[PDB]
Amino acid sequence: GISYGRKKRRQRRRAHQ
RNA sequence: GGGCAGAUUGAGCCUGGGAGCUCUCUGCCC
Repeated sequence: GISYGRKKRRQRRRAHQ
């Protein structure tokens, strides 16, 4: 902990199909 | 598609200072 240079995770994201 | 939670003892980026961003996997919810 006590650090930076990251964000909250995701479920899924966009794609071509 | 999106949110919330878990993997940075998963990958990448910019920056002096992220309540930061891109990218992937899993669970729950819409």
